[PDB]
Amino acid sequence: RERTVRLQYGSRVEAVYVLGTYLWTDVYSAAPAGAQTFSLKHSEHVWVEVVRDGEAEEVATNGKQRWLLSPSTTLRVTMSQASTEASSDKVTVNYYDEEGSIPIDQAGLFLTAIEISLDVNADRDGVVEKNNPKKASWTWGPEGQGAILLVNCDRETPWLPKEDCRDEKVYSKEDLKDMSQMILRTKGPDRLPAGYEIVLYISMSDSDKVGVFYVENPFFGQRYIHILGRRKLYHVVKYTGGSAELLFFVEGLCFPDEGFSGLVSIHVSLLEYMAQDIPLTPIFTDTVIFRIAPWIMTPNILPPVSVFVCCMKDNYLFLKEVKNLVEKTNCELKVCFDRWIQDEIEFGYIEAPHKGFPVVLDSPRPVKELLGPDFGYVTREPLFESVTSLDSFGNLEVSPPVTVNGKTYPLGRILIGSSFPLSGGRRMTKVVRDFLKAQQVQAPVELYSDWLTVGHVDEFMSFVPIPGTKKFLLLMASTSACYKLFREKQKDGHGEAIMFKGLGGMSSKRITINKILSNESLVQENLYFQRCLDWNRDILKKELGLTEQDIIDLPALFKMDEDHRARAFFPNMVNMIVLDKDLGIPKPFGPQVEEECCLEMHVRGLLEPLGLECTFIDDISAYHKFLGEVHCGTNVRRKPFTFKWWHMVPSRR
Amino acid sequence: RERTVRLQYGSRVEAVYVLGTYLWTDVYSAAPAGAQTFSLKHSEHVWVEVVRDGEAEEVATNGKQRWLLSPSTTLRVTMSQASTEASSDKVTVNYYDEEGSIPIDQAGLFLTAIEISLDVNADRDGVVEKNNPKKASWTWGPEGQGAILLVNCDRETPWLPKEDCRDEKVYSKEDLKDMSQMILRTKGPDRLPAGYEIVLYISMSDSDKVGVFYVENPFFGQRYIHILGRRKLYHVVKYTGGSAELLFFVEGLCFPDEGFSGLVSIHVSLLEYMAQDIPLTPIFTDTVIFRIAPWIMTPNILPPVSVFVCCMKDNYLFLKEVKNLVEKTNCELKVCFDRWIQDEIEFGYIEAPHKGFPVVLDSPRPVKELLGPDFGYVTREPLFESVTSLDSFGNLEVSPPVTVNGKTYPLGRILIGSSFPLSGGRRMTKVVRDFLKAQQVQAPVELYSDWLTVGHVDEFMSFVPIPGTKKFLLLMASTSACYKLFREKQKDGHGEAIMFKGLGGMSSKRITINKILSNESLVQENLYFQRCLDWNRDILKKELGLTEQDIIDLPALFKMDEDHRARAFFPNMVNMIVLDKDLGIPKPFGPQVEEECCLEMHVRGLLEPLGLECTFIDDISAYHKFLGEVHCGTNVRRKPFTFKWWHMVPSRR
Ligand SMILES: [Ca+2]
Ligand SMILES: [Ca+2]
Ligand SMILES: [Ca+2]
Ligand SMILES: [Ca+2]
Ligand SMILES: [Ca+2]
Ligand SMILES: [Ca+2]
Ligand SMILES: [Ca+2]
Ligand SMILES: [Ca+2]
Ligand SMILES: [Ca+2]
Ligand SMILES: [Ca+2]
Repeated sequence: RERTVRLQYGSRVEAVYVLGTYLWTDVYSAAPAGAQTFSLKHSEHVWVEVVRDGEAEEVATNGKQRWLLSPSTTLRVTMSQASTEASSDKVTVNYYDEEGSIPIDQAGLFLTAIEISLDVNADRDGVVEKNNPKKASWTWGPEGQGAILLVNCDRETPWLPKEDCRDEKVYSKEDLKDMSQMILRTKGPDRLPAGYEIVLYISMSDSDKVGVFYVENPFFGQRYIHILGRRKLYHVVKYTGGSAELLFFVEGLCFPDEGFSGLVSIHVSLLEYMAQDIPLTPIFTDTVIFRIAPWIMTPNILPPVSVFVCCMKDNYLFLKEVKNLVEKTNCELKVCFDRWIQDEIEFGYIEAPHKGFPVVLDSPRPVKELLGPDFGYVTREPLFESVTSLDSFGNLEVSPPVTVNGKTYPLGRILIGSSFPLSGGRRMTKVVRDFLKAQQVQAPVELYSDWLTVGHVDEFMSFVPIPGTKKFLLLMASTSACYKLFREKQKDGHGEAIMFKGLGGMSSKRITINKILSNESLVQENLYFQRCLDWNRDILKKELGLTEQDIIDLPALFKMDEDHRARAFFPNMVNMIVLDKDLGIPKPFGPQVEEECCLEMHVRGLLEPLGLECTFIDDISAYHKFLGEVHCGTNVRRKPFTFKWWHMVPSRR
Repeated sequence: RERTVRLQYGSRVEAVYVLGTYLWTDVYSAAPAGAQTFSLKHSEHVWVEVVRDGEAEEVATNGKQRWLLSPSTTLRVTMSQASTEASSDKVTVNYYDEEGSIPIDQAGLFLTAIEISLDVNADRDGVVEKNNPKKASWTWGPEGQGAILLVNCDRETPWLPKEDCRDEKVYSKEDLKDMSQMILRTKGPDRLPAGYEIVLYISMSDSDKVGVFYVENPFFGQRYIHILGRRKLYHVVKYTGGSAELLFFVEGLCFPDEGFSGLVSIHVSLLEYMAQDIPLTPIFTDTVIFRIAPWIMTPNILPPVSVFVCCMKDNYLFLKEVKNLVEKTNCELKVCFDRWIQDEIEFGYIEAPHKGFPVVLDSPRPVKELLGPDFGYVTREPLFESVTSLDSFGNLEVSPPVTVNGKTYPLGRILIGSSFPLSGGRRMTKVVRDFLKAQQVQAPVELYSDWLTVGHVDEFMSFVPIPGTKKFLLLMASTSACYKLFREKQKDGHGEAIMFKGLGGMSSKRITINKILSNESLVQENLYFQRCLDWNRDILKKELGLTEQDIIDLPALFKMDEDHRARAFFPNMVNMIVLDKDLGIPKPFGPQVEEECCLEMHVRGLLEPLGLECTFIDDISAYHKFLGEVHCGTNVRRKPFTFKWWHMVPSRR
């Protein structure tokens, strides 16, 4: 960076020189009228070139050399080391007229060199390198560069209800571990010359996206000063001489969203005092950029950590069977004593090179009771648009990593259910959709859920890993598979086999395979629902790059309501608890053949050959009947992907 | 694209097949209970594969071959040509049980194949190619692809005041020439099968960004039907059999802006009727994308077309000298009988492969009187923020094409004046700044103008081409050059030479070189203004990739007001009319030495050796005095860049 500093006619110029720049210096304007030639002297640590019409020539500390005065003959002035108290750094120019070799005038430039660098960890290793030349840019990918910031959305101490970033204060040094480091490094003499100050600042726009703290250690203990952030746009830095560092800690306050890309900037400037009533002149400015880390969902293929379960205290079979299942694994079971754990919350995570933690997304209106140390919270509330069943998080899921026609999605793709574009049907609120899209690294896909009364993708589809491989299966509800199976059992002499055996509230109904197969309107409804499933099958195959070999169909059956929307006839087996090879599967209560449920045996026959272990879990017996509704919920918290989100290269927006 | 179509148990399935897709067909669900094997027949133009667990085998039209019935044994069905009236396209499956070789049941699939393609000119040659595989994407650069749309902002007929895009109507066939073509191409039999329709549609969001028209030729003359746009989100297409094309014309309604990237989409779907009260199922969907062309500024290096001039009818010297200047060139002179032509308007342009026209940007509040055929209009009005002098377009300029540290800016970079970040000073309104940034291809740079009372970049800087080369110069106002010159003339014995000779309203002042040089406070003010100029010099060198060899300094002088802001002491020569080698330069009225203005002679000495021809133009004599204000204005309308904006690759936003 070249900077203009002119000698001044009949006076001496004093200037601060910032290392990493160089000066071009006009000596002509300061020459007396009628002066012919000039010479120069300079000190040891100042390098001086005389530049004539672009041609540069190095000059000694004291020579006698003279050059013709011309507007096109100038100096280039460079310094490679900061000034100390022992320094006198200067360039002096002598002027001469045509008569005589004694100078008729002198103009000079007295310099104080300092180093100023605002440094961050741009190379993403967790340590703050000195002046990364890429620190002012942010690039995606394995070779990409630039610093990363976490939204500090967890809560360090329980005393306050709100997340850490909702205020301007830091109470606890544990909070600093969530924050990115930024160091202002300087080198120079005991003080800045008269008329200069160093100032850190941010734009008004970024002031609700960040906060920046400095740690002081006064007499009675450590304290945390908020120097940039909400309603503080600048901070005058206290300068210390010699080689010095000021350590700052930076927190993000906001996730990327509609209208906010996630990028924020922080600046430091050296300012020069001109006079009262006149603005200070930025002499030098250094900038760093941060990208705020996106919220990321976890697919069923990722290792389970904790199984969260909600049910009534007296549903004993459910609790017993869920505990049994989890005991086969290394997971924690967490129980709360009705679908809210599935519908109101989605467990995501955030990650930066220095730290990461799980973060809950809260569905639009006691889930804020999950907020705690290294467990974060985020929510979006529609300001205008009304919430529908499609805003519930049974309608929010995510695929395993996929490659679709050469395009890699290393974090998978978010899936949310919707209605056809021209249908006038339900759709998840724009505010939530906009939020998921803005995270960018999960590239969301809309499926068709609005044929279902509740309207959730988890009613019809799920993913499971294939044990001992890197692969996975798509599981789809299928009415055609159910009808095929029941027609086979009927042919085999089982048509009088009864559904829902043991649910006392259903006994008067006596539902049999025969009764199901002879219900003509139910057949037509389910043919239509199969068309709805197949439409989804096609979009999943297209957008996930799946073939028929990647899909397994589980028998399912639905009843139609007055809106021509589907609800489960028997419990939907596809929405299941997936812990690696072990699957909690809702107990279907299907027709008994030889004292085994034919739906259970059929499902085992599909899954077991692949090394999957099935446990059927009964949530409905405590209610004595099944009306299409589920009274329990589970949500599995999983380990984050090994792949770092910042190594992705998302498509241009 | 693979699509799911199942045979139906005990019934025949009729389906439309869209060319470019293929069907995967379940034959198992339709088999009677207890059936063992199946065989198949198919017609001539239907290709059928039996796929067993992923392994595909082609099958004859009539063979006797039988396969085991399995859920994993399916059909793949493909057609390569559209159905005609002579077609019977079908696949029939026979089922058999273990006893006997006579079929016990039959299921079949009757197909009608059609071609549906929504086509645009994605390869940007002006003609609409058939089904460009990249038509649904938009990519920048020489190898980039996707269709381009103009904002149709001009006005075809004078009868209505507003721009063409402000309504839903097309009056004149000339209007269609501004529009991009889109063709829906189809092939098929006399009619679509029962229950199907084809529909064009757009999102609610895009509905204020586009309009789409169809030309009908009824009995009494050509008419224009608006089929998509404001308050019309879909249009049911009238289907014609055989090979058919429907030609549509697409207009943009809005420039890229804050919150609108410029990309819009149009879809066509084949929809299937299910039953009353149930939404129609999209069977097939095809999409095209358009990018709306940005508004682009023209730098002084581009060929002049028309010189627009505003002044009073009696300023005779001005008109005479401007006419003289323009007569040296091929330009039109257009005169309107006070700075509004410079301050209220900026002449830009828009371009698409099929057409381009100039477009005026109107500064925030009779410039709408420029609206006409192939002369467009656009404006931005702050909803809240107050307008200041910095919103005037003397504060809006653009550089010649530059390369800055390996990064090419083939259209140049927009330059607008501002104040220092921490100053609390004036800044151009956000709405206009956001608009310029959103055009993206001119990558705007803010300079420091707020040290000037009026606050415009054109007060201190301009660009000129260097004749006979591809290069250009930056011209900067310089107070140091003026002081050097005056001090030389004083030494030469000219100190009593007077400014403003011949302006009768200034005669009582008797301003001399001596009087100027001995005014101590004026010297200090101008040293400070030179620091303001030099700060700008440094930013221009950095952001335009310029060296000292690219810059010429023109003598200038300012007076300071109560706000510590500068106004011209004598007319600012840097703001000049540039027509290639010929320069209209405001007459400075400087000190006369040997009956020539020493400022004029000095400027000629700088410019003339480069092949530039200087004409000094006097706008102030008609006013008898100079107070720092200019009473005339000029704006030059230029030819667009040869480089196509779509060949640029702007940085990721
Ligand atoms: Ca590092
Ligand atoms: Ca806090
Ligand atoms: Ca925290
Ligand atoms: Ca924490
Ligand atoms: Ca979910
Ligand atoms: Ca073309
Ligand atoms: Ca119109
Ligand atoms: Ca038009
Ligand atoms: Ca036109
Ligand atoms: Ca302008």
